[PDB]
Amino acid sequence: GVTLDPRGIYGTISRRKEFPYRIPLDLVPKTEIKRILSVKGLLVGEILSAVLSQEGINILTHLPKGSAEAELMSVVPVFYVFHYLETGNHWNIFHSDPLIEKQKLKKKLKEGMLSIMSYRNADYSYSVWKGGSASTWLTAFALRVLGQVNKYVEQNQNSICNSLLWLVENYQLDNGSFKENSQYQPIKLQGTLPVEARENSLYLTAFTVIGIRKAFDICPLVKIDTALIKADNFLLENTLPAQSTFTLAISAYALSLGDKTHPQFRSIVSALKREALVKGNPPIYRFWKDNLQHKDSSVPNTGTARMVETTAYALLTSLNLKDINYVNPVIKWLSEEQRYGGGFYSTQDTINAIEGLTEYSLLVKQLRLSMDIDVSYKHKGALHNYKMTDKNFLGRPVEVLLNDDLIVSTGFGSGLATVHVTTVVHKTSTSEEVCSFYLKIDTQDIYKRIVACASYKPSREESSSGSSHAVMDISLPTGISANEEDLKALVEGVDQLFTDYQIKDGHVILQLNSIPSSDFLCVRFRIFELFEVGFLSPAT
Amino acid sequence: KRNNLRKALQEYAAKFDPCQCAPCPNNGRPTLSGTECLCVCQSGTYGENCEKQSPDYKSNAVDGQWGCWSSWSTCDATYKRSRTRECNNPAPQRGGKRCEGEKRQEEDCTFSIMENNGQPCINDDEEMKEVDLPEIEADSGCPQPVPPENGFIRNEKQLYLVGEDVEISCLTGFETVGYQYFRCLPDGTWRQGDVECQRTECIKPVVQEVLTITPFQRLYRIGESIELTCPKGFVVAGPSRYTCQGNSWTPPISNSLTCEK
Repeated sequence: GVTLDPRGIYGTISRRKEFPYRIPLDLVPKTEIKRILSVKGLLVGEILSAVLSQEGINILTHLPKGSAEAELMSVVPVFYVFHYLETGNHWNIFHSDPLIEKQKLKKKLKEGMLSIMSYRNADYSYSVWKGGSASTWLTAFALRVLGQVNKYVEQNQNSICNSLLWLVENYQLDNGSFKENSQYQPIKLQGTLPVEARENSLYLTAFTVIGIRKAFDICPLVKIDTALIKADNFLLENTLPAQSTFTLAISAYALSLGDKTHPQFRSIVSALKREALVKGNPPIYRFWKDNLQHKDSSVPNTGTARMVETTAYALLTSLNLKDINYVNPVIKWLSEEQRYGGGFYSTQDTINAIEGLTEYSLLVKQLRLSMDIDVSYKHKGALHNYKMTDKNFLGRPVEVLLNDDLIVSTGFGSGLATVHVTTVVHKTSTSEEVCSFYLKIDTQDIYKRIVACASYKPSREESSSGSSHAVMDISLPTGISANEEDLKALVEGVDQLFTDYQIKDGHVILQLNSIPSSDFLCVRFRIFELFEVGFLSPAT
Repeated sequence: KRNNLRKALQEYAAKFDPCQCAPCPNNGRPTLSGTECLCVCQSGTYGENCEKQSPDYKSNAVDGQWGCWSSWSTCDATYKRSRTRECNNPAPQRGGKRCEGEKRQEEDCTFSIMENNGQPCINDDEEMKEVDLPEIEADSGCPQPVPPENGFIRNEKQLYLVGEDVEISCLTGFETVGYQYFRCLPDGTWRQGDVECQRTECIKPVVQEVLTITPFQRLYRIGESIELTCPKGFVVAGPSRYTCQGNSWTPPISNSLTCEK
């Protein structure tokens, strides 16, 4: 069986699957072969209505641009508020014509691209001023953003690749793997906190991997693949950031875009679980903190930034593992004043909050059940067709009849319904590897007496050492009873073979230490009948 | 309620900060009930709002006090708003003295981002509950089974219902033989069986601070190979090339090719 997936979930996509037809050797000769297929509509569960407001226009329409590129703080979150509205159908909520707002966005966003590009150095780095000393951190923020917007408006690949190759050539260390030029200062509402006391290499290696991963889809050349594999691996091998969840979370989030099924990544998120903050008996709200230094600030601070960035990265880690059940109590935490401001107009935080709702609302539409599913044979024709919706979620079994390979498929659509196929078969004792101890029995009048005869069979490479310990069952028709006091000879006799016996469910059970393969071991017992039934089933 | 109560104090001050009072006579501090100002008087000054003096107090004339803030000057080109006040209740004229406390404020230009939709209930002790005990669980169902060797649960819940299902599969080196879901039976069991992880890939082993190895790939397929390598001019320990074996290679990891570079 499989999930179907018309849209991409679980690091892959699953719009088609094919199940073979097999012919085992063990089979009972004149058998019929039977199969059943059924499909379960895996609904989203609840959806939490987490959104940017109409005030999302104020997040586009940035706070005053200026020197030290407060113009940069004015460009960058446009490249996210676009992406939210685009994945949200949200312009309708503005109550203009949505097309006029979409055209306005595409234009203002292109003006944004020229505006950010104006801070590019001739080395394809960037700086705090056009004449400033270069920064890899800001080169990596630009690469994170360019990685976003080429999903929407294209810019030439060389303009990306040279900015990548500045960073990837000149600052890719070993035993620790991305490095920085010591810019004049961290910008007081951009950048973020480093690893504070020391040891900023984790925040660099993560934030730089995060930029490079976003861009890498639009500069796929061999060098950059060669770089990210080690920029991840040195991040992974360093990543035990217990001194800060903010460092554990940016390192987790970076690695969430990586191999989502690498054990160290899984282990990092398993620590991120152990770091979580919750409320309620089941998780009603969920978030994260690291530095327990606290005040209940009505105006936010870098202490809030520790939370909102560590959480937005945990949220984005979880939302790259595609599970709304895990993500929900976080999305409940956002949007209402836990520690205020939606990123507080720190660009770094506010970006990571908008990115949160974006990947959440994308996953919401990816998960909903609106899917049509088809099943056919491979050489033979169609078997059935199914339509799966907010009502018709249960896809009843249909017989599978025609002895051929079975193909299930879907188009585009949405959701994650799962299709299960069961096969039923009946198999022989003698013509299969299930039997090591080959059986015979005879009933004779000399009330009556019964003699079983049987022998062991070693593997081709093995001597006649005999069978292991075994549990043996002599079934009898109901109301027939064995001579137990004669049976005691199998227990009392000096030539012992059986340890013990019992009667259970009307069957006679006895337990045997070993069995010869040199010859058939034969055993005899006697029976009396209080005949109980008109029809008797065959005894085993 | 605490957050909201700080926030109300800010608004309350913006409305009722006695800076808005007309200049106090004889250097009293202005104070405002909400609806009237009265001046708090200095030793040697009296009347309802300090209008008159003892004969000694007339000698002071120091006169150093604020009028209100201007409204915020919008963002300073590093995204911080600000505001200032101007020492402009009755000025330090005949004598001379500074009004007390920093003349200016800077405050990050913070605004709202999301649809308001009320407020959540929050209490100080709670949030550090990384772990808490299993619930009374009256909707009996099943808790999460521990997935098999090298395994990973795809859909994660506290409590799966009767007839509800979970998907598994092996981690990045590996693939499931057999059916990769399980389902919670009415008795609370999962009937886990008829599934087995197989290796198809291997991963760059742990090595010393000198790279005694060349990292060709992210994942290595079984029957491919990895090479131990000196950076320059010596040989130390381990096989030069190795191929993977359903198990890992049996690679050198206590020490690697730590040559005299």
